[PDB]
Order: sequence, then C-alpha cells, then structure tokens
Amino acid sequence: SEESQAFQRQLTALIGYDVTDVSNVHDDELEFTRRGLVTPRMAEVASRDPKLYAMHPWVTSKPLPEYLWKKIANNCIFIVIHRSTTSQTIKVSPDDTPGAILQSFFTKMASEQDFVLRVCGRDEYLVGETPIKNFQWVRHCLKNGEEIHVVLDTPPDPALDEVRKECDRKFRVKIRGIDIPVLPRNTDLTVFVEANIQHGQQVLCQRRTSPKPFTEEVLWNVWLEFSIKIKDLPKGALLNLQIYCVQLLYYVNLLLIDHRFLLRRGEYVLHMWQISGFNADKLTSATNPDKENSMSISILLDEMPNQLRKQLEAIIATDPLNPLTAEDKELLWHFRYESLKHPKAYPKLFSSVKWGQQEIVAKTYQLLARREVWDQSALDVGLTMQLLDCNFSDENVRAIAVQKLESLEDDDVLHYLLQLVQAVKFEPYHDSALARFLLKRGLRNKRIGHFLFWFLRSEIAQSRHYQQRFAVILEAYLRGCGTAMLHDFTQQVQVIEMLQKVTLDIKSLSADVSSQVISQLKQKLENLQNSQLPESFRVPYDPGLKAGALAIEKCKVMASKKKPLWLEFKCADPTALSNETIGIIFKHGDDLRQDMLILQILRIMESIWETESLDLCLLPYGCISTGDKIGMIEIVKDATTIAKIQQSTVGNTGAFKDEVLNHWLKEKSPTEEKFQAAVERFVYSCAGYCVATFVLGIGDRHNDNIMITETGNLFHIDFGHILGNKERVPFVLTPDFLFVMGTSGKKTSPHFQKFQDICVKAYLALRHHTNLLIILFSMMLMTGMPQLTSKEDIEYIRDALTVGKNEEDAKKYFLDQIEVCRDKGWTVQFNWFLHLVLG
Ligand SMILES: CS(=O)(=O)N1CCc2c(-c3cnc(N)nc3)nc(N3CCOCC3)nc21
Repeated sequence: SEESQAFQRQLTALIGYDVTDVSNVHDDELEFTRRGLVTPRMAEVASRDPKLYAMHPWVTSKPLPEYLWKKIANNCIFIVIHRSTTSQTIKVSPDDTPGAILQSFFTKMASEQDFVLRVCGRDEYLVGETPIKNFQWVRHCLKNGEEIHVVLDTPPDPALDEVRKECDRKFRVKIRGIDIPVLPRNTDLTVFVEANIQHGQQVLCQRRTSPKPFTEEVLWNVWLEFSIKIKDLPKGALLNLQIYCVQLLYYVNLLLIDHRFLLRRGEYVLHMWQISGFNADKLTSATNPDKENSMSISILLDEMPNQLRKQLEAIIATDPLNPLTAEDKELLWHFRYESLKHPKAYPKLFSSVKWGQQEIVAKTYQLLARREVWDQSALDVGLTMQLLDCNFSDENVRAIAVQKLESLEDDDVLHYLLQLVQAVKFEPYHDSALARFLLKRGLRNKRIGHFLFWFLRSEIAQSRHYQQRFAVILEAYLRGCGTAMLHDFTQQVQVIEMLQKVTLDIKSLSADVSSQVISQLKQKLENLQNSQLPESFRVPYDPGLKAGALAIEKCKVMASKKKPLWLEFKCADPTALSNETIGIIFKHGDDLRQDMLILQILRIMESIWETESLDLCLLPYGCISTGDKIGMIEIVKDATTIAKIQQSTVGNTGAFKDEVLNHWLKEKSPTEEKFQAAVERFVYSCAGYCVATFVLGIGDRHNDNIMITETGNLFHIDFGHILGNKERVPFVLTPDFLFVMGTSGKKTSPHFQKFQDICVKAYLALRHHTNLLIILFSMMLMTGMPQLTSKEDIEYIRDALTVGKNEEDAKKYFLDQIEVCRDKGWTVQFNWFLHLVLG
C-alpha cells in the first residue's frame, strides 16, 4: 500500500495523466473500466510463453515475395555468425529453423547449454519454430542488399519481464439552464439549447428550447419531451446537447444508457467543449476538465425478383462513401437474410436498421445469431475497419468486427495498429471489445506493446476529449508488460521529456540561425549528458535500436521553420557493425500526429504491393508524435532535398536545370554497377511516391519537401496541413526526374516505359483495395485532421481511385495524369519557389 502508492505515481509519469484524479467524472465508468481490464490483462500475462515473450521474434506467415526469391541464388542464404571477432559465414536453407541453424554451426562446423541468435546491434532475435525466410529482419536484409549478421549469445532472463502481484413513457429531459463565467462575444446575441438523441451519427430524435438573450446565466426550467420511447432507446445512444446562436458554439454528450445497462437518472452539470470556426472529438462522452472557463449546462433526468436481386447486388457493390437512399435501406432490411450471405454488405445492412426501435434491434440481434457466413469468410480489414468507424454504435455489430481482427498475426496488427487505437475514439463506452483486443495484443507481443504505449501516450498528451479513456487503456497495459519494459518506457520518457525542454527553449531564443544559439545548444546538450540523461534508451520509432551517448559534435539547431533540433546519437550496442550515428529530429510547431497517420498508410500501401509482388521502394521513415504540435522524426541517412541539389549548381535563385539530378546521382555512385541500380531505385521510388501521393491527395509539393538518398531512393517529407484558379499537378514528376529516366519534353525511353508500367501496376494494385483505402482515409480525416470541414474532402479519395471505372480506363486515367506532369514542366514548381518567398 505504501509501496503500492509509489507505483501508481510511477504509472502516472509514464502515462502523462493521473487515472485516479476524479475531478472530471460524473459517474464511475472509468473506474469500472480500470476494474474491468484486470481480467483480460491477467488472462494474457498468464497465457504468454515467457521465453518467446522475452525475445519477441518478429515473423510473418506471408509467402516470401517474388522479388526476394530472385535475390536468392541456388536456394541458400548467407548467415554471418559472430562471437568475439570469430566470424564464420554459413550457407543455410530458407526453410531452416534457427535452432536447426545453431545445429549446423555448433554441432557440425565446430545436456548442452542452449543459446540463441540475436541480430548484431539490435534487440532482435531469431528464435522459435519459424523458417529463416519468415523473419522480417531477414527479409529486410534481402530487400536492401544487406547481409544477415548475428551474435551467438545467451537468451535474456524471462524473470526480468515479470509483473508485480495485484416503461412506454416518452423520453424526456429537463434543461435547467446554461452557465458561462465570461461571455466573450462582442455584440449581444440570442441562444437556444439543442438536444439530440443520437446513435452512430444518426440523430433519432431532436428537440429545441425557445431562444433567450445571451447572458452569463440563462435559465429555462423546460421539459423537452421527445418522440422516442424509453423502451426504444438503444444501448450506446447519446444525449448530445448543443448551444447555438445560426452557429454552433458548444457541445457535450452523455450516454443515456450507462455501462451497467441502467437508464441515466438524476441531476447533471456538464462542462462543455467549445468549437473552433466532422470530427471524432464531437462524439466523446468526456466532459471538459477546465471547470473555470467552460460553458456549463445543467439538466435533470426523470427468393426474390431478379430485378430486385440485381438492385440489391448493385447496392452491395457500391463504395462506402456512396450514400443509401430510403429506398436502398428498406430493400437491404426486407431482404436482410439474403443480405447476410454477403460480408461486403454488412456495413450497408447495419446502416439500414432503425436503431431507435427496440423491436427492430431485436430482429437485428437474432439476425446476428445466424452469421455463419461472416465467421467463415476470410478477414477483410477494409470491411472490418468499416464496422468500427463512427457510423456504428451498437456493440454487438462492432463485436463481429473485432472478432475478425482476432485472426490477425502480429505483423498485420502492426500495420493497422495506429488506426485501431484511433478507432477507440468511435467506441461509445470506455470498455469495449476493441480496447480489450488492443490490450491483449499489446501484452502478448513486446513490439505491438511498444507502439501501443506511444500511440496511446500520443493521444493522452494532446486530447482533452479522449485522454482519460486512453489513460485507462495504457495503465491497464503498463500493469502487465513487466518490470523490464516499465524500465525501458521510463528511460525513454525521461529522454524525450529531457529533450523537449531544449527544443522549446532553443525555439524561443531565435525568430536565420545565430552563433549564440549554436553554442547555447552545444552547452545545453553538453549539460544534459553529464549525468542526468540515461545511459541508453530505445529509439521510440525503432524499438530494436538502442541509442547511447549523444554525438554533440554533430548536433545543431536546424536552419528551418520552427527551429527543430538535429540530434545524433552513437548506438549503445558494441556488437553494432558500425560507428554510424542514430539521427533524430525533434520539432515543435508541426502537428506530427498527421505525419504519423500518413506514413502508416504508406506502410499499408507497401504491404498492398507485396501482395501483388510489387516493391515501389517507399521510405516511410519513423515519426512519433509525443505531445501537442511536438514530436520526433527519424533521420534517413545520406539524403538531401531536390531543391538543394538544384541550388548546388544553379544557385540560390534561378531557372532549374534538367541535367543536375542525374549529375548528382552519377557524382555519388562509384561504379556503373551502383549508379544504374541507383537509377533503378529512383524509377521505382519515384513511381511509388507518384502513385501514393496522388491517391492521398498530397502530390503537389515544393521540391524542398522531396528528398533523395545518395543511392537513388527518392522520398517525400513533412505531411502536415498539405490537405488544405491556381496551377496544379497531380504528383511531382519534374523534368529533372525524367532526365534520369531518359526523356525530355514529350519523348520516351526504356526506363520511362518501366516507370509508366510500374505506376500502372501500382495504381491498379491500390484500386484492388478501394474500400480499404477509403475507410482508412475517412478515419484519418475524422480522428487526425483538425480543420476537417466537410465529408466532401473524403470524396477526393474515390475520384483519385476512379471508383466504378474498369481496369483499362483506369490504366488510361493514370497515364494521362503523368502526361499532365510532362506538360506542366517546371511551372508549378516555379510557382512554389515564388509562393515560398512571395509572401
Ligand atoms: C531537408 S532538412 O533541412 O534536413 N529538413 C528540414 C525539415 C525536415 C524534416 C521534416 C519532417 N517532417 C516535418 N514535419 N518537418 C520537417 N525532415 C527531414 N528529414 C526526415 C527524413 O530523413 C531525412 C531528414 N529533414 C528536414
């Protein structure tokens, strides 16, 4: 209890919010949830193999893609084992288990004490009953032309990551009145309260008060009787209360049915959220914690025709953004049992239920009992994600989604993780199938767990609307990850807290860069190192990598908007095969939550291309948003911007020259072996970024924001606020790019023919998952793009994907998007140089 009192304070500094401070609660839902998450936590902590949890092999069941077999000559792989400068390369079959590889080294090449293969310089192990081809690090080594180096050392002790012991009346609501301490608005106004009964973005019923003058205190004492009956209220229905003046000024919500299935009784004083200027924050059950500046509100509570089948199939086959008319919904419902045979159709089918009708909901639940086909069908994440978005508030409907997620291997959980955590924002209750799912998979696997921690912590630090809910989920996870990880997270938290201070301090001291600031960093960073900064820590975007000491020599305040710090660290693992530093950018000013979502979709796309045996060489570098307009950014080594390569020859301003990029490429490559591979890396990376950026609607960029490695890998950066008559481009395929591919004006070459053909395989590969990208894009805007003015913004994604327009016209459409880039030349790019200078 005295020892347990301190532990909670340790949990609190890890979490970033105190899950016991009950100043901002009007019921016990959070505590009920903190209490409810004890079973699933203990049930997973007790269920996980201690060894395989401790070493956490990162593996996959997916086939080794075509492009990685072609890299394997004569069906063998070259493992380079190490020990104490005793290297020895070994030929190994792709299907060889790691235990059966130590058998080749120890038992052959020259009771027992069992050891394991760790990757040199990394907390990454090659253990467990998996073929060597199926470990991702191995695949990573193949894809980038690297060589698999490993140390033969002892397993980590499973003891280190153990845990501490533990009526038919019409519904009515009385609006007493509203209360703001200071009415800021300049002129006099009038105001009314709007009370909506909502279920999953549908307003079932609506009342309004009479308008009264806008004063610091405004009382009504009016009963608002609704059309809906108490019997007819579905679990997860919200009382959404809103203040208007015609303009929405304030909102707050309250679950009419609580977490014990009780109707909500009694007096409530709800502190409300103010409105800037839809958005996941609109939907929160959380009240505003700021009890001194926030508007308050006070209330009190108490077989068919072919024509129709074809009409049904044409509806089931439409994208998720295609609306349903009244006519469509009545068909889906009337033929619900025929609709139940088509998983593709569940989202539209469940959007056709009248949730405000107790008898229909009953019929919907018996209908959910006969879901044999849904269960057997192969997991579609696109379809699954869709039943977990803002349009579905029924927990049983959502359960089926999370059910299908149970099938995911860790590797895939990692792809969709970021947006699964964000999807918790659409849960009506703090305790849900999804929140528990995230908890289990986090507890089951340290890699999932690592990123769960940071994704949750990301939101806890910058969302008043959802911090509490996520805090309960993070706490739950932290209480089962073990002492070791608690130790890593604490170390990592200390570092980023330590380094955020410097980032903000340095920013204050300069509105170009000064000599006094450059030494200020030198000194301040020289200080932190002395003894306060931990010895080493996990890099939060690459948890297998442990940063050690700072390379103060290499650190500087960057000469760019918002004065980010360019920091570099020596690796803390001596078995690392280099003295090459770990580069991190620390920035305040940009909303790096947006970058996270965008980079994670890029990773999603690379995975969609692996399915169709494509590899478009994206470099979605690490990004972790750690607070409000603040976070870190991985440094991709050996890279420079396209704008600066132009500026290295042409100069600080002028006409951009087409020859420069190809000279820069050739000037860096040492041979006709590398350069011509570098050119092949460019053709591919350029295509990928051209396609990905086009579909995401962020293809029109200043080439100061496009980069290239000294090996041909092209990649974009800085993705915040890019989603906002003037000239436009679909993507950046400028004449300098084409020059590398061997074309000029409206000409053509073999490398450009490969470009054109790569883009088309890419663009059609993404169109194969139209729905998936639509859901992920729609969710991204609601949960992470503030300034989400309209759903119209979402409809960009369907246009770009050319929904309902055959494979072949789609080949054409995208070929002509390229042709617009060839026509526009340097002009749009010339306008950005102007724009980023012509204030
Ligand atoms: C070209 S630079 O002068 O070195 N510079 C200026 C800004 C910047 C960024 C960056 C990334 N994201 C965001 N939001 N802001 C800046 N990111 C990066 N990198 C990120 C990828 O690795 C290469 C370096 N470099 C930046």
